[PDB]
Amino acid sequence: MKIGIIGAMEEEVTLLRDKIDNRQTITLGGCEIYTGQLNGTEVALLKSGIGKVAAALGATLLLEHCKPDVIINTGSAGGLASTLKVGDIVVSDETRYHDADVTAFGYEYGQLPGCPAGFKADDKLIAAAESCIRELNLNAVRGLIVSGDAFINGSVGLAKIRHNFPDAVAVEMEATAIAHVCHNFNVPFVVVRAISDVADQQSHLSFDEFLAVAAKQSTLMVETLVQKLAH
Amino acid sequence: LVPRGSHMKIGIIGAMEEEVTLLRDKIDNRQTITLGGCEIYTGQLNGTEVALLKSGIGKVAAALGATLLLEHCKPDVIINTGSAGGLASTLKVGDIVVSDETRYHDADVTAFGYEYGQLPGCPAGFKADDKLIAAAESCIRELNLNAVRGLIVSGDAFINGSVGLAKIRHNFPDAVAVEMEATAIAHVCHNFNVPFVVVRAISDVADQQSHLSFDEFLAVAAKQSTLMVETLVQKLAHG
Ligand SMILES: Nc1ncnc2c(CN3C[C@H](CSCCOCCO)[C@@H](O)C3)c[nH]c12
Ligand SMILES: Nc1ncnc2c(CN3C[C@H](CSCCOCCO)[C@@H](O)C3)c[nH]c12
Repeated sequence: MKIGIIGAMEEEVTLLRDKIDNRQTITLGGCEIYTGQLNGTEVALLKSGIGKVAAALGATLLLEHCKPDVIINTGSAGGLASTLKVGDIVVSDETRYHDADVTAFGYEYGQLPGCPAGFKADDKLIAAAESCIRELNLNAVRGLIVSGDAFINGSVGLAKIRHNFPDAVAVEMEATAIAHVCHNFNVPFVVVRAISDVADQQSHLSFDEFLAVAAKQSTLMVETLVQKLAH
Repeated sequence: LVPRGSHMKIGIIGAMEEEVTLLRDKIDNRQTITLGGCEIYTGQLNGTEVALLKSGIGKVAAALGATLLLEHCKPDVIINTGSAGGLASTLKVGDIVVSDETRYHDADVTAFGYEYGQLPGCPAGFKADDKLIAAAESCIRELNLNAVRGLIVSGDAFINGSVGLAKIRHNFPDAVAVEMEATAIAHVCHNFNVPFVVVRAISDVADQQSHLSFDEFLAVAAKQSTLMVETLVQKLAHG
């Protein structure tokens, strides 16, 4: 069993990286991949950099070089669901691009030609993540997570998402891209992220203040999930 | 340009069947591999080793495709071919556009001070390789085609007039064309330090008629971009 884990930023992967035993590092395509064992379980941890293309590049490299059985996307997120506070957990049941528009040719809003309109997360990974949430006593919401190449900061950017995707529970910049690569390679995928801000006009300030907390809570989740999936 | 292996190997990327089909047909001793939803066709085009990839549409599809092409085929350079929406007023359907630079028109991390279109960790724009631009300009002249060289912008939207077009023109007044893949491939190429250029042809002018124009003139754009790419591959490999 080899678990793939992808995060965008140094702050989002640094805690997991430290826990890796027999840590070997691969540097390529502007990405770093840390391989070794996390509490006995073989893992490959990718630091991808930010945005859709960075994530797609990273995911493709991870899949080709390390051949993980599943991928977990971790990190921060902007919370959309009203019951989410900073530090709470979001789990994807589905991912969609909020910034894709080929509606001129009759595709669904968010849907790219040749792709499904959304990417369903793996049911077994979701069930496992829910068990982790219960074990860790955390507040969490499971639902649609939407991705774009924008940091959402209130105003019209936020309103447009809430309008087009009223059931979206969180927004970020990589998950859907990773879900797309995984789809094309038939690899099970789940997003397990923690809230750093609520994507409003103070989101940049909240992000700066609470990125560390979001990394700590998503790390707790991911460490627990790795262990549950090994068994 | 110095070949990495024995001889020069040219990577070519197109999104759509219509954009790659003419080039594919010209490849000698062609072999096909399928992976990650992408098809790669390898062989010789007029004696020059090429690897042609059909990526599918949009930023992620192109990024995944470009990564696979680099990893599996190790090309010395990449040319992105296909159609585009023309923004410069002098462009007509069939005309050529060459990138001197690419930017994302839909990337916005301005809340943290980044330039509009710039993603953190990237330059605000990706400059295309000078040698590839110069060879493309030489081909344009020899074939006596009308062409514009400039900023090409990419995003995950098909531009069709109204506010979508107005926003691009406002944010990128120097942009000469718009499409959905080129900047993604440039970004991948940047990270791997591989020379890149866009050589596309105009299918529409991204206005309220662009869906109708695109459908009628996709074939013409494929034809002219193919003509350019074929000519460029020859120029790159043989002086
Ligand atoms: N409000 C928000 N909008 C979009 N994405 C996010 C996120 C998730 N990610 C965090 C990060 C925000 S952009 C980085 C800003 O820091 C620049 C220093 O590198 C991207 O990888 C997306 C948290 N809040 C968000
Ligand atoms: N007006 C435009 N906006 C964005 N991109 C393009 C392009 C470039 N490509 C053409 C293609 C259009 S989206 C697929 C539409 O399929 C309709 C089937 O004929 C994308 O790969 C981008 C030409 N005109 C454009």
